Amino acid sequence: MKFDNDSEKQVFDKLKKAIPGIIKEKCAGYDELYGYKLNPQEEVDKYYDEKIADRLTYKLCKAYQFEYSTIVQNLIDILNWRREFNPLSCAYKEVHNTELQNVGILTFDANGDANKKAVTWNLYGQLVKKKELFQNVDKFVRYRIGLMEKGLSLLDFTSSDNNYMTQVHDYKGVSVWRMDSDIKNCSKTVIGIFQKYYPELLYAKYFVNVPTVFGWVYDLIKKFVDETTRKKFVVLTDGSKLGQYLKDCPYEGYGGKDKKNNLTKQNVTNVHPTEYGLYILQKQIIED
Ligand code: HEM
Repeated sequence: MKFDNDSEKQVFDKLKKAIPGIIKEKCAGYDELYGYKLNPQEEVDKYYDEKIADRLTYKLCKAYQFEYSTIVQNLIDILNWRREFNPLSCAYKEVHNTELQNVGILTFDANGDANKKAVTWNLYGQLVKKKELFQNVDKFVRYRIGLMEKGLSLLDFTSSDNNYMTQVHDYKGVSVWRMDSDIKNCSKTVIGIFQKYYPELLYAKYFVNVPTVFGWVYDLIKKFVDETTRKKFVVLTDGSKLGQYLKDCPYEGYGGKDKKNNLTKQNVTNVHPTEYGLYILQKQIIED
């Protein structure tokens, strides 16, 4: 991990040591981040990887430009949200509307390009049929955070080639007339969460099978994300070009190199929470 000048490595050194008190006085002792433990009760012999805890707080300094007092304030807002909301539970415990699970695909390519080995896919174009999934906003957002968290169970935060995620939206089928404020409302809601609570986890996001009559949509949505993640956005009118960016995505649809199996056959279904993730979840269900 690289510091531009000592003073940045000094806010890392300070933050790393402030974490116990921070977590304890203001987060209420919850220290599950992205399925890993970051709070050194000496079971911690067992479930505390230091280099993972350290890369994740690096990740949070980078996100907030090594401005100390901003880092801690958002580290609080993240950890509290992880308690009040339950992101781990959205992925591994809750039941989600069935037509929704079918449009969330999760794939991993052990030999893929850096930070394009873990990908999640939303087949949102399939859901212009069904604009009732969007009236109950909260249950959607719980579905999607569930896919977000399952994606990160596939990352290796210690690595340099697999500590970020890639995401594809397939909008094949959207009609430019059916763009009602229900959809606007789910988008903006999820977006706020990704922005406020999942920073420094996206590498690239591809939006494929999008006609050019949709420019006004793309312009309006983008005003809800920061320049940092906006620079990672790519819009593809022709979905078969996707293999030019994801080397091992399915040949069918996505022009990729895997001609054996399509996207459905590429899915991952064994999802299996992280070690600490499981602890947090089962210990939660004795104090009901
Ligand atoms: C009409 C059907 C659509 C639905 C249901 C939909 C749904 C969503 C949702 C739920 C999100 C936020 C998080 C995501 O799920 O990962 C999102 C984000 C976004 N959408 Fe769409 N969308 C639609 C159409 C479009 C179109 C036509 C465009 C034009 C390019 C577009 C561009 C974007 C962009 C740039 C974001 C921000 C993603 C990010 O910040 O991570 N969407 N959309």
